[PDB]
Amino acid sequence: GKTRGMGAGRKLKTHRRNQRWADKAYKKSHLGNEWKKPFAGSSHAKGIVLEKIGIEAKQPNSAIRKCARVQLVKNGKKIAAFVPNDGCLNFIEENDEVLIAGFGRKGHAVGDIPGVRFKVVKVSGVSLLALFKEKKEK
Amino acid sequence: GRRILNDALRTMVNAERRGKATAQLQPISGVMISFLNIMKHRGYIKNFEVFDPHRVGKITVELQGRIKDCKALTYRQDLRATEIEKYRTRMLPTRQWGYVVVTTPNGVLDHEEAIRQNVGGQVLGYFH
Amino acid sequence: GRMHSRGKGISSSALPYKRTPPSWVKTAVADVDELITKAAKKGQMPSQIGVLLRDQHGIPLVKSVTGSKILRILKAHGLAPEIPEDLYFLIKKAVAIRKHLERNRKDKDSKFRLILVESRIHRLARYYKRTKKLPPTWKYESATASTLVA
RNA sequence: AGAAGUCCAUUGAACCUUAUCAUUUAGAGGAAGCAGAAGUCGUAACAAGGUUUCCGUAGGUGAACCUGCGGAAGGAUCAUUG
RNA sequence: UAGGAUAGGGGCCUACCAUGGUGGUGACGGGUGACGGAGAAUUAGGGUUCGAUUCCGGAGAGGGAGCCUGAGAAACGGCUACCACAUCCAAGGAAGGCAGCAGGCGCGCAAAUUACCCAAUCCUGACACGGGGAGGUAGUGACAAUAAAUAACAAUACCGGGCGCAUUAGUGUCUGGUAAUUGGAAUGAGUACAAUCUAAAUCCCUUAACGAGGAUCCAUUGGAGGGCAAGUCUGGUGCCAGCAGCCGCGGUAAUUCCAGCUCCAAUAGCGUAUAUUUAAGUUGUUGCAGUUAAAAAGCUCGUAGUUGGACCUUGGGCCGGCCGGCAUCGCGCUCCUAGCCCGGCAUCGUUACUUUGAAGAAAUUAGAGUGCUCAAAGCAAGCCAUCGCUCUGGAUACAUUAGCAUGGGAUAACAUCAUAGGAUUCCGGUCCUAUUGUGUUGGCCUUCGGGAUCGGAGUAAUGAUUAAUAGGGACAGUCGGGGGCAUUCGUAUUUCAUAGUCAGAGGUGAAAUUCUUGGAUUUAUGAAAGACGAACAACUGCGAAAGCAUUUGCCAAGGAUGUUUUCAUUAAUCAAGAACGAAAGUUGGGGGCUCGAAGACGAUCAGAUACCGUCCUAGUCUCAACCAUAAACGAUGCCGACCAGGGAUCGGCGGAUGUUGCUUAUAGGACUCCGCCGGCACCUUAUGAGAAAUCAAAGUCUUUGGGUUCCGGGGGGAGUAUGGUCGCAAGGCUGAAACUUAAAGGAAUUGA
Ligand SMILES: [Mg+2]
Ligand SMILES: [Mg+2]
Ligand SMILES: [Mg+2]
Ligand SMILES: [Mg+2]
Ligand SMILES: [Mg+2]
Ligand SMILES: [Mg+2]
Ligand SMILES: [Mg+2]
Ligand SMILES: [Mg+2]
Ligand SMILES: [Mg+2]
Ligand SMILES: [Mg+2]
Ligand SMILES: [Mg+2]
Ligand SMILES: [Mg+2]
Ligand SMILES: [Mg+2]
Ligand SMILES: [Mg+2]
Ligand SMILES: [Mg+2]
Ligand SMILES: [Mg+2]
Ligand SMILES: [Mg+2]
Ligand SMILES: [Mg+2]
Ligand SMILES: [Mg+2]
Ligand SMILES: [Mg+2]
Ligand SMILES: [Mg+2]
Ligand SMILES: [Mg+2]
Ligand SMILES: [Mg+2]
Ligand SMILES: [Mg+2]
Ligand SMILES: [Mg+2]
Ligand SMILES: [Mg+2]
Ligand SMILES: [Mg+2]
Ligand SMILES: [Mg+2]
Ligand SMILES: [Mg+2]
Ligand SMILES: [Mg+2]
Ligand SMILES: [Mg+2]
Ligand SMILES: [Mg+2]
Ligand SMILES: [Mg+2]
Ligand SMILES: [Mg+2]
Ligand SMILES: [Mg+2]
Ligand SMILES: [Mg+2]
Ligand SMILES: [Mg+2]
Ligand SMILES: [Mg+2]
Ligand SMILES: [Mg+2]
Ligand SMILES: [Mg+2]
Ligand SMILES: [Mg+2]
Ligand SMILES: [Mg+2]
Ligand SMILES: [Mg+2]
Ligand SMILES: [Mg+2]
Repeated sequence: GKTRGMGAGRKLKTHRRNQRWADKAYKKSHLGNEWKKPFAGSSHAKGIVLEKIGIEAKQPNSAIRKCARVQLVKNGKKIAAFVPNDGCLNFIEENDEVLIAGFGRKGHAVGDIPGVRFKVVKVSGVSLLALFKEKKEK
Repeated sequence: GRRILNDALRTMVNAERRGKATAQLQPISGVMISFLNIMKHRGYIKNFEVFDPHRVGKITVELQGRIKDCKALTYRQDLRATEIEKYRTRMLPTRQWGYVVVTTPNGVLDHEEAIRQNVGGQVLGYFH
Repeated sequence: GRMHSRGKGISSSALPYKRTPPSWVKTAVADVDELITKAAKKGQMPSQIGVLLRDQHGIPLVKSVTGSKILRILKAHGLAPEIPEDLYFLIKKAVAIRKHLERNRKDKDSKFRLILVESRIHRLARYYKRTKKLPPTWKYESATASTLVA
């Protein structure tokens, strides 16, 4: 059972200190490996498109998910970013600047796309939203 | 392995919950008697007797059938006249009835007499 | 329960309500004092002395007859042992066990029991140093322990 | 009164040699784990799963696995006075 | 210790000397994408996270270092030197420091004008006057925050429901409306004379004149399967393209994609990414769990740590209207306060706790007052005859911990009356200081005061709580397959011997390998060897667990019972540390019956590196030394209390008449009945608990708090990598991360 002594404050406080490391969220935020990730603790990052690849969807689905492999400017890492909309892959060209964000779920893959946790949100300084909705052109 | 005023109060809850009319507390002390006086003066038990064969002691209590739960706060916290309110919200069923027992340099007494006499102390238990 | 087992027996003595000596006990405090000192000088510790006075001379308890515990009687007359009684007997048992152990080195049950008895000796010696019934320098040698007793 | 220069001290940047730490970076070769997909070989487990299953240890084999020793029931027996 | 230096204390530094100082209450080291605080976000309460930034404190001016001037600097809008970088050159030389304001490059997801002014607030100089990129003003500015447009009203109308006839109608009620229907009234968005604003301008507030028919003065962002509010509408596409936080949608009839219409939510705003709080009682002090879902160490000992039984008056009264002031059987006062002989006095145990007070920066928070037109704000303002000015305000509170002071003395700590070295109304003695009798100064000392030593008469109620259904120790008769050493025995198995017999024996579902007329298997007597200890033998015993079963002897140990013996709190649980720890395994001797990993064969089979059969090596046994693990299981740590009924059973004890193939009679042993302690368990039952299975402890839990140790936080990766440590080795202990994944899992139900 729990220690209950009046003079037990050290035991309780040190015990909580030790046991908090068993919690995945605490350990994820207090261990430092987020600075080793592609974005290095950033919401967005700019990159240069290296190639367009295209990835299959997992078993219950069947489709080709069209993604662009990007190189991050700040650190030179290489990632794959989904291009969200119908026909927006044709806006992407080779060696153009692109603004990438997370997919949601904070670094964990979304939906049926295997091993992709990044999404393309801007190309050539112009939104994919404005290009898909014809508000602006590049 | 003993720290009395827990065995006494828990023996009383068990006996009252079975509907017994007499309960017997083997090890007694002045603290237990002082607590039982508050119980009686607020009306939750009938009269009780000390049986001294010689030793620590022994008492028998007469149960009136109106007590619902009486327990101890072991790890007796330090309790000033301003945080009485928050203990009684954490520990009593309502603002209308129930008592927290505090030991104070002015004796053992319930929290309401403590408010009137403006003294804090250390919490011993509660009953309601 | 027991300090060094799982036994939970409650067998022990129960003194009566009545503090005063019984009606039929006619012996005077000085004669009982004399019996206690006589048995003590013969080498009997307070437990054996109490057993004697219970059994032969019809003394239920000395503290009821004379008003003073038998150890206090032995102390006032300068006859209490130097090593308290329970520690004396623990030391003697530890010596007996160790003597048995050098003759049976693969008897691991007695090795376990020797550890238990030395543990009890150390705990009682801690008590005795704390309460000034032993020198604050008394310490227990496995080697030179038979010289002290028997 | 007194400048240049100079002598010994003192604070001491900076550079060098070895050692050492700490952090990032290459590698012949090896060996893992994962995910995926209509490949191959068997049938290990779930029924007494067709040799009850499993735990520790030790050896052996394409693979699952097999065997010896001791243990458990989470067993397929809460049961012999019949 | 003595110096030197400094404005000054100080190993600050020098000489000499001593050997210390910090550390499981975490030193030293490492990380910090770490300046500290006031504070910020979220907050039922408790908490969690943040704090570069305008206030306070510190630090730096490319990196170090050294300085001059000066009251003040180790200054950088000062100097000197070096390192890094870099500029002008007439090639000898010269000058550098934007983490000031604006601006530029670079870095980036990420941040404004190379503007005006000292007019406000203040600083500064010789100074009322100069100066101020401090500071203000304007500009850019959907960072956040406040208020608040995009329409109101009328009758018409195809109509649409209640309410008037409610019959049978029909329309008329608040108008609910597709109505680009008809009709005027209203207004500020915009524009702009003017005044006002301002340092000069500008914006706002006033304002002349303009300025509204609904196509415009035109509202967006996200959605419409579920969660979650809103379409089983219409085209397209056909597991494609695509959507989808999650579950999922899409494979020719898509409520989910691409679009239209329509509807939904918020609305001048809304979506997305990342971080963080809430949800999260999924970090649990309040407040979670650990039989089976993740999770009690194999077991016991043990130091620190945490926890700790009962006991020593404020009890019996007066007193005035919750408390003062007394009195009972209240250890004293010279000195401070000191009533008209009189309360309420100070040092001859400390703390925690609690009460009250002081001293605590502002801003922020809470909060009193006040109509900036409301609000976010701000600290103002309100009245006068809104006439030679009146009344003013600019509160108050919170502030954990530490420090200061005050009352209380229950609760709990730590220190402590058995060596009386105790207190004590009094007596002088070893000895010194010296006052008012020295109007002066003092100066050894007579009654006198004080330490303090001090031999004794003094008085007194003369001074040690009890003996825990806490613990230890002693004693008594016992009990046990508890341990160790020696010793006794048993049949069986294998081998051999001796004798008899002749064809098979073995093994299997069936066979084969194997043995066999040098007689196998069988029978009989005996010997040797090594292992094992059947039956009795159990919902039985003993042990800390692992474990322990032939006899007898010896050695020490142990629980329970009994007790009018003893000590007196000595105790519970436990980091460090330590003993023991099945089997297998390792090294070396001994042994070597049986069985038997490996191996060799025989079968079976599609194969059979297996199951089955035969022969067997290590091993199994023993000694010395290692190893330290098991489903080491009751998958349930230990100590304590309470809580239900019953019958058995083992140990001990007590009480019963009634019988023994017992016993000079009895007692006792065997049996029967009753009771009390202590064990191993079992049966029935909820008034209980639980997800249930189940459990009389897994109960006494949202009505949550007896004490303590270990340990869990979705599934994997993984008991893996790495470092340390132990081991001869096998391995043991300690023990991650990347990555991956939407379930894995427990109990029970219905089916198959
Ligand atoms: Mg989590
Ligand atoms: Mg007990
Ligand atoms: Mg113990
Ligand atoms: Mg297959
Ligand atoms: Mg197949
Ligand atoms: Mg198998
Ligand atoms: Mg199978
Ligand atoms: Mg099988
Ligand atoms: Mg099975
Ligand atoms: Mg094999
Ligand atoms: Mg000095
Ligand atoms: Mg920093
Ligand atoms: Mg920074
Ligand atoms: Mg500052
Ligand atoms: Mg400076
Ligand atoms: Mg710079
Ligand atoms: Mg400088
Ligand atoms: Mg500058
Ligand atoms: Mg600048
Ligand atoms: Mg829309
Ligand atoms: Mg949509
Ligand atoms: Mg929805
Ligand atoms: Mg709905
Ligand atoms: Mg989304
Ligand atoms: Mg799914
Ligand atoms: Mg949807
Ligand atoms: Mg749609
Ligand atoms: Mg949980
Ligand atoms: Mg399991
Ligand atoms: Mg489990
Ligand atoms: Mg301890
Ligand atoms: Mg006792
Ligand atoms: Mg023959
Ligand atoms: Mg038996
Ligand atoms: Mg036998
Ligand atoms: Mg084989
Ligand atoms: Mg284990
Ligand atoms: Mg376990
Ligand atoms: Mg266990
Ligand atoms: Mg019996
Ligand atoms: Mg019993
Ligand atoms: Mg979790
Ligand atoms: Mg986990
Ligand atoms: Mg199941």
